[PDB]
Amino acid sequence: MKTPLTEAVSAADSQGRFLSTTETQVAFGRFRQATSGLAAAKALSEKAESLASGAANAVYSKFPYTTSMTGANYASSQTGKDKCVRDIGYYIRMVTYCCVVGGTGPMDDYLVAGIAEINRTFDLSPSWYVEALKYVKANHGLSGDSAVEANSYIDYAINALS
Amino acid sequence: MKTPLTEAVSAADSQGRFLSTTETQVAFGRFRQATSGLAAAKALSEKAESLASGAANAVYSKFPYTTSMTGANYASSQTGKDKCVRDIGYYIRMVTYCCVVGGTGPMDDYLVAGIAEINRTFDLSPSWYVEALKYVKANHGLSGDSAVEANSYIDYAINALS
Amino acid sequence: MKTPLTEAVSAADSQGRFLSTTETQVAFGRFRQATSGLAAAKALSEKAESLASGAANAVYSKFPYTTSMTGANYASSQTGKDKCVRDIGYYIRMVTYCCVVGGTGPMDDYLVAGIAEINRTFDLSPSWYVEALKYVKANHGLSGDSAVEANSYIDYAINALS
Amino acid sequence: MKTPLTEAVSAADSQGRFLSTTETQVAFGRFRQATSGLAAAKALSEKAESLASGAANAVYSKFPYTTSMTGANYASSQTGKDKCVRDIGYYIRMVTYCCVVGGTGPMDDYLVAGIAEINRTFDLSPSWYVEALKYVKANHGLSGDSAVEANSYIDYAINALS
Amino acid sequence: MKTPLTEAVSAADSQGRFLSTTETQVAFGRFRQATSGLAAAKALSEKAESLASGAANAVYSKFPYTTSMTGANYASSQTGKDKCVRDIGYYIRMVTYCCVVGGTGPMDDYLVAGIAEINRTFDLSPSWYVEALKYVKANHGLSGDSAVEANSYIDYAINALS
Amino acid sequence: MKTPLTEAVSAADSQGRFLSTTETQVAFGRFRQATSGLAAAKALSEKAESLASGAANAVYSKFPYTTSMTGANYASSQTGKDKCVRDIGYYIRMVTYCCVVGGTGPMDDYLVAGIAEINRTFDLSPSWYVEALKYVKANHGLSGDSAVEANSYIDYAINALS
Amino acid sequence: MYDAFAKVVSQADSRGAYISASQIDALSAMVADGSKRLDAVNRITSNSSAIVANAARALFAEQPALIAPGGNAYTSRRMAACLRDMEIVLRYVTYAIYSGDASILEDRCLNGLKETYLALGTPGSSVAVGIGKMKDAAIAIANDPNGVTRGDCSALMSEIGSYFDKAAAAVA
Amino acid sequence: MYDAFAKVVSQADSRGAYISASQIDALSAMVADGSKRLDAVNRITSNSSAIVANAARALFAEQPALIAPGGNAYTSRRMAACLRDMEIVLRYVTYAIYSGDASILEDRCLNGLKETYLALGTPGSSVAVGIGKMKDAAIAIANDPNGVTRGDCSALMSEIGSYFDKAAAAVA
Amino acid sequence: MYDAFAKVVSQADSRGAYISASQIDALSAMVADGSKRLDAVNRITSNSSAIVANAARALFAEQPALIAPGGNAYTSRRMAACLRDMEIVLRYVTYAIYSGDASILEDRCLNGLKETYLALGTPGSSVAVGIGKMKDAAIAIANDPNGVTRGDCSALMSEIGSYFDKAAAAVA
Amino acid sequence: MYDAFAKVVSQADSRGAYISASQIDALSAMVADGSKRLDAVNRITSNSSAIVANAARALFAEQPALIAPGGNAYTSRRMAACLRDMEIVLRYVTYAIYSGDASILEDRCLNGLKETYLALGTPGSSVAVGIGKMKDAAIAIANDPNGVTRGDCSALMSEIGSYFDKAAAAVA
Amino acid sequence: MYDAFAKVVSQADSRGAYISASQIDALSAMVADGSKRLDAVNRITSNSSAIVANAARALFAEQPALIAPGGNAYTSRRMAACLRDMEIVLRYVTYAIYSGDASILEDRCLNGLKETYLALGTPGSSVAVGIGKMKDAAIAIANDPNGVTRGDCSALMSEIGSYFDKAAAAVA
Amino acid sequence: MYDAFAKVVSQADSRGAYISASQIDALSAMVADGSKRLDAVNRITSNSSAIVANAARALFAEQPALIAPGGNAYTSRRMAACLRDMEIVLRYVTYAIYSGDASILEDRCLNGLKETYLALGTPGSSVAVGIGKMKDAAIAIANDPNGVTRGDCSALMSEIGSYFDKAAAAVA
Ligand SMILES: *[C@@H](C)[C@H]1/C(=C/c2[nH]c(/C=C3N=C(/C=C4\NC(=O)C(CC)=C4C)C(C)=C\3CCC(=O)O)c(CCC(=O)O)c2C)NC(=O)[C@@H]1C
Repeated sequence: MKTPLTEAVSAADSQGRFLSTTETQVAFGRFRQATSGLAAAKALSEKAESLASGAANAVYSKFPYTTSMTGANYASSQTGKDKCVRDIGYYIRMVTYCCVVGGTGPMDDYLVAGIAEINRTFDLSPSWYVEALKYVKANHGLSGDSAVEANSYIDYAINALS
Repeated sequence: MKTPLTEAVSAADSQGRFLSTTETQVAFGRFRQATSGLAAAKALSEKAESLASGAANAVYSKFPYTTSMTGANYASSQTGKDKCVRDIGYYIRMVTYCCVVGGTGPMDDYLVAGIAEINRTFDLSPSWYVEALKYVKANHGLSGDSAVEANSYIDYAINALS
Repeated sequence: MKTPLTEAVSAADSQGRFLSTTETQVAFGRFRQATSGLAAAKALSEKAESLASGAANAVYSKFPYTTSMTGANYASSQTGKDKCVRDIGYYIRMVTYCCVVGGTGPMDDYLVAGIAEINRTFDLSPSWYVEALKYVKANHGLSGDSAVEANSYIDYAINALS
Repeated sequence: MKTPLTEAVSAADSQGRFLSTTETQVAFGRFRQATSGLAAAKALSEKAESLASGAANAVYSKFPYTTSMTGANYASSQTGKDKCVRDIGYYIRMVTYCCVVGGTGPMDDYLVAGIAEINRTFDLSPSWYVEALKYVKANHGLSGDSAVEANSYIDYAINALS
Repeated sequence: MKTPLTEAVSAADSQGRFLSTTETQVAFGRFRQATSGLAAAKALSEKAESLASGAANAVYSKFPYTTSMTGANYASSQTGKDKCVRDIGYYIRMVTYCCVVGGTGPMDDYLVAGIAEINRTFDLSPSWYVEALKYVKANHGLSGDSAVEANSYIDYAINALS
Repeated sequence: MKTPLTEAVSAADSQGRFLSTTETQVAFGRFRQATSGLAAAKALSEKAESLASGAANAVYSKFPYTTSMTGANYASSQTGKDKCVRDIGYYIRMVTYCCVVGGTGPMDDYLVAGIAEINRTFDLSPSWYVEALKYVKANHGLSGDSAVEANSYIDYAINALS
Repeated sequence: MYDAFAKVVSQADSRGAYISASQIDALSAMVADGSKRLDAVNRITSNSSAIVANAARALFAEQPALIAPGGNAYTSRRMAACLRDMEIVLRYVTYAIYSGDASILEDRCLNGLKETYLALGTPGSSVAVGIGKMKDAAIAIANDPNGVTRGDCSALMSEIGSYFDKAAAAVA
Repeated sequence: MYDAFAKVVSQADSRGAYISASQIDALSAMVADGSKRLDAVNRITSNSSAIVANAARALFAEQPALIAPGGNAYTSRRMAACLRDMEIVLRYVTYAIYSGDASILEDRCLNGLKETYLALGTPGSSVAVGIGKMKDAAIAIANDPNGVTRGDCSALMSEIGSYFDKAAAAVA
Repeated sequence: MYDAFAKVVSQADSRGAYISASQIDALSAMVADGSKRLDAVNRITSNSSAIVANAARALFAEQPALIAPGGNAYTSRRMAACLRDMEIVLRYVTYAIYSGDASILEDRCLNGLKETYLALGTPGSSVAVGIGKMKDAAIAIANDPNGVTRGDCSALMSEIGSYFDKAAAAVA
Repeated sequence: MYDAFAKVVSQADSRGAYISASQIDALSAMVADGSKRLDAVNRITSNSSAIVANAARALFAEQPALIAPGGNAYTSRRMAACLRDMEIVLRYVTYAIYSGDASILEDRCLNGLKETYLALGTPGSSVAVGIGKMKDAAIAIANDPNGVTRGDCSALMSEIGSYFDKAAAAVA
Repeated sequence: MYDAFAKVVSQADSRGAYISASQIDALSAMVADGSKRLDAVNRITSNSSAIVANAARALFAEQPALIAPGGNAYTSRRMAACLRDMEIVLRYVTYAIYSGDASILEDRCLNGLKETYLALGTPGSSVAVGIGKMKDAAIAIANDPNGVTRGDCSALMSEIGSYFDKAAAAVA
Repeated sequence: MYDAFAKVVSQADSRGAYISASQIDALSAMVADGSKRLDAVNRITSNSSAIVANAARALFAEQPALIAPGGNAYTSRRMAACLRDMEIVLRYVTYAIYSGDASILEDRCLNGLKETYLALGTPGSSVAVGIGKMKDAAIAIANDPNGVTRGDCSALMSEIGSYFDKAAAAVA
């Protein structure tokens, strides 16, 4: 999967080149980000359960029809509510993974590639998920570089959905 | 030209992607490196004339026949001596450029690509230049990250010649 | 644009071949269909305005929130309602074109290719349009081959949206 | 092999598409054609021996040297005559197969592809076979669409030979 | 155009290499052959008119229907006879060219490439020309290497027709 | 391996053609030259021992540092002198092979391809070998066409090193 | 591939035989049911998206392990590939219905599928279950007497079911 | 490419309009005489090799310079090419007749052809003459009252002539 | 392409010159504002979908003729291509901001673009309007004082503005 | 590939050996018979089409099952492929004769051929028979005493025979 | 490929798990030693040509059979391939050191390498010996206390050795 | 390409003529000078590296602006390309000498070279000077009276010069 380190390697490999100070800079940039990145992953994982259920309720509030309209695509049943909270938890977990590797790789590999097909087939609205992601961004309680980084991946998912 | 920044941009462009925190990291690495990189360039530039002359003398001493044997490829004539210190200055200058951009790019584009053809055609020995490069490394007077970086480019050249 | 005739020609052309009885059969099949197809195109054209407005109303009844929620993507403004009725009119008009040429070609070229991008960017739900399409199917008043053919294109569009 | 049905499927498959009203028309055209197509195949097979013998004699009559000149390529021996009626029987049988599938496919796959190499290698003249084929046309006693179709495949073979 | 010398050059050029003693040997062979080849070209040319008309007559004898049958493809009319002697003259002229350059190149470039198409389209039998070529071989009066080479080109044409 | 004969065959093969008088001329050239070439190969293998030894000494005379300077790439040791004489023997043996096949083939396959990588990695000077090769040319004691052919292979190697 | 007509011809040629009056009658039968056949193709096709979605939903509900983290259908890319496979099989099945022959389905879809799934670790038995759910839904829609001239499509339905069964057996 | 139906649709879409009841009647007309159109395509196609051969013969008889040594149609390679071009134009004309629109011919055959000829030194004026000969023969074959249900094909022959005239005018 | 550093090196090498102390100071200065630059890139990128959609929406509102049937933005395929162009321009602009040089934007995006639009019949001036709208939106988002360490990004905003203007100017 | 000269060299190199005065004598002997070798090549090549045609005719006369419907040589495509194979083998054999080494024949013609025929169901023993007929005809033409300077080519015909036999053994 | 961070994430996702506070500490330790890792990469890389040449020289000295006429390393082409392989393995080993994972080495360098050598007749065991000589030279260079801030790189040197050993074991 | 014999044939065929007297007996004359022609090719070829290096050295000595920073021959990649072109022109000239016709040189080397240099900013004028220097060296080497049977090679040297002059003219 793509990370700043594997990208640096792939670029060198494709040219048949040993690493140079170019890739050293990539690594020093990576190592600079890692501390706050790993801190973001830690804190998000501790708030994950609460964030996911809190975000789900924020979606229900903005799109109140999703808890009353009949259909397997809706959270008008307990099954649907549980699916929804599960999905939001997936987005959060992916964000932590991106913080751990320093890039969108994990989010891409596990969630974004194919997401459009899923939402089309199961009649789920991208807007629902955008509102969930916005709530997470408002309520993660991170600050500094940890927040800037976490938000970059949250906003990347939002861009993917819109 | 290849630099940590153009390489980041090129990687994203090939994938049709906006830049992300991955490329942010690359830039932070670049900016962390640039202070001492630029310092190395300035200090080398100031010592360039002296390093080049001193390096050519180190080569003459290591390979005495080079100032003895007749031939357009040798430094037995004034013209030959001038070509030699000119060539050594080119290497030093390319090293400064590599320090300015944070990569081997300038060295590759201007000096290394085709160097084998040149040495073969004009009957110049790579080992003469390796000796010159060793002298520059032992005499530039740099310390810390400045020296590590400048030396990485010098050693890069030595590798390409051996 | 794809039609049964252009596809037959395209297949022959790519093989560098003159047309044969294979292509004659294609055209006989086309000419058998074309009369009921043009009848459907004409019937739809006469009812287009009524069907579009009725379809829009059916959407609002299914999804009342599209007339109350604030946002340029909704029909909670006259401008928004006009956009919606326009859009449904487009679909209806594409169906008549399909009936005129005997295939999905026109719908593909003018509407389906790129629709997913439009719906993503402008935050419109495919489900709104599926409901509108079901209304036109239930109200166009066609029968015999005219209905069968018209419905195949309407259902093709529903398939594209789900 | 090619038929109007397999060509419709192939076109759709190459595009990753489900079948649509386009291919439905192809099939109706096929089914419209098949009744007279099958009748042709039936009548021809019943008159095949008489037609092949009659056509061979038509050839010998148009080109008398074919029964006089010695050489394995000619019909001056019994073996040669037998080869010749056999070949014409092949042509007739292929025409029936085309009538069965509604296209040139069988004649292409079994007879026309490579026919050039055979005639060159064994020194057989295409004009002999063109004359045979003209006899078949003038004598199959077909009428209506059955004739138009069978004649199309015969004329197709003539074209391939000329 | 193919000749020993252009083939030698082509081979060297495709490998980006200067000529070597390999191509020197090619040229020596060509040069030793040329004397006998140019002599064949001269002698054939001097007998060209006699050979073409004699050859034509030979074809009429072997295939008498060729001067009796009505048809634009036959030599029943003076017009047809004139076409026939012209064609045969073309074959002889190409043979002289092959002798001039020491290869089949002229005959390939000017006559063999596309000959199948011509004979098919105009209903001309390869066998007629094979017989003409057999006459030329038996009547050119050439001896030694001149005959062996000239015959090599005549047989090359015969092979291409059969 | 490239030789006049295999290259004649290779050309014919890639065009899917039978051999013709063109390739006969190539083989006639080969067979004429082969007497001289084989003679050159026999004579060289008899002088090889003392030619290799004499050529090494010529290199040491032209390049005195080669026996005084310390290092594995030099002949300042017995092991170095032995490597050097061996190498030169390799060149001479390849030249005999070239005379045997009538081309640079053996010399390319076994020595020239990769020689640049060898000289770079082991820090051997191409000029050393050009000097050895000149010695071989001036002292092999061949005359006439034998010498002209052997010299062309020797000069081929010189060109490759310069 | 072959359609029904071409299949007969290819078996005849290898015998140097004319198509029998018998085989002609069997092809004449297919032609007589031609409109029913196209109604079936149109109907199944016009419901392709729902057939796939409904069959997939049911499958994942019965086999939750498929979608739990670590499961074959877990992650968006794998879910999408799974849904794609379902749509693919449905598509090739309709080609077979249209052409009156299974060659298209066997040649371009089923050939090597089992071994592909083996190598990926995709559970073929589960795919077979998804395929059977599509089969029942497809026949249900195809054979609905509403909205079509009334008549017996029983032989067609049995043929349709055989193509679905072949697909399922290929991966089961 | 467009066929006649698609051409009308594209003109309608650019104005956001349903096809005019008038436009519908004109397309319905082509449909009405479809069997005639297909007879014309079948007959022309069925005589393609003869049409090319006879037209080329006639051209060379009228213009001996083309086949004299040094002539553009001299040598087997160039003659074969010349015959090929004639067959290509005839084939694309039949595509235009079948589809009831000239776009296939213009786009895949005529576009760039004059420029190709000028660059090669092929005399387009001669190609135009050969095309006219193919035209006269094609219409003669297509419009022959023998062996077909009798009726009027005059409007169709006029359309057919228009395509051939299009091709000739493009290189003349 | 060049970034800011490479640009200065290429200009020096053509003169056989060492980079001057003063050129080094200029590079040191951009380096000193590096994190500001990176915040700008991140902010604009993080809003790419909204910047495109909002600018397009306002463009179409201002020029309804673009979306009227027969307009260049009418039909889904043309609309999608139009949105894609808007996003492409934005993307290449952010590459320019990131690298501190216009070369990437010039070489891979703007070069030959005005000509492409002219050929297609796409109104270049309309694209320029859309780009200007993206500029204002992007700069407003990049220069937002909330949620960032307080400081002066005025030189950076001018540089950013210059890249958008260059794009706008290339197709106007 | 190797010719006779190259074969000797490749065997010497791996031993770091100079070619022996004895091996040179051998090669010298081959050169001596070189013109005889080239006559044989010219003569066989000059009759290539007849050699293939006549051998093919004899094969099918002896094994009618090959050309009966369903036979491997039945149908124009398969007949054409068979004739082609005959021509291919003859061609590669002449290559071996010309270069004085079987490597070209082994590497580019025979290697894998048995397996190919097995996959196809092509009867290799029948191919062997066709190859032997070509052999008989080739040696008869190459060894005709008429119209050549009289001499002994017995050793050459044996070598020629060995290349045909190597080919026949490879497919049998 | 994976780096150390990606490896952990991939293992977690298959369990649907957040990365543990424990796994985090482990990644923190790697980051803490990051500068040491980059010095090692730099130092080994900056000596790549000498490490290859010296290791090769010592190999051929210990095993004269490799370069003797007939040996696998004899002839310029084979010697060059041999030197290339030494440099390739070193290069992939440095990629592994850099990314902190062996996947890049396993996937793009070592996979199928034993099989490759076996089929060529290249002595794997000799390659392994060469790799081991490179390993010893590389660690001596990387762990030279001269010219670097003094600290403990023993863990890193152990890890570096493990990559070289993985390479050696894959072909031995 | 043509060699001298082929050029004559093509001129003859365009007139439908057998080989003329002025063309025949003449060609015999070129054949009679064949060994001298091959001496020239061998001598020039055998000194190709030196001819390129010496001519390049003299060109740069005469025109120092070419190798000063900013010159077209400055930097290793440009120097290397420059030496390559010189080698290429010399190579193609030798093909012309060998084949006795300029077509190889014109078709594969010179055609569009002037235009290429104008696009790159390469000074054609300077290339012509280098080619002139190779010409002089090549002719001196080819026409060296030592080590060869003496005779008149003046016509040949004149032909050789004309090929060099054509090449210089094409770029000047
Ligand atoms: C055994 C195959 C038959 C045979 C051969 C034979 N040939 C020669 C002599 C020559 N053969 C050639 C061949 C060619 N000359 C050409 O110009 C061409 C193509 C244009 C070919 C293929 C030549 C030039 C000669 C020398 C002159 C001559 O014609 O004699 C001999 C004589 C001995 C020798 O090696 O020269 C023999 C024996 N002879 C037979 O009896 C076998 C039937």
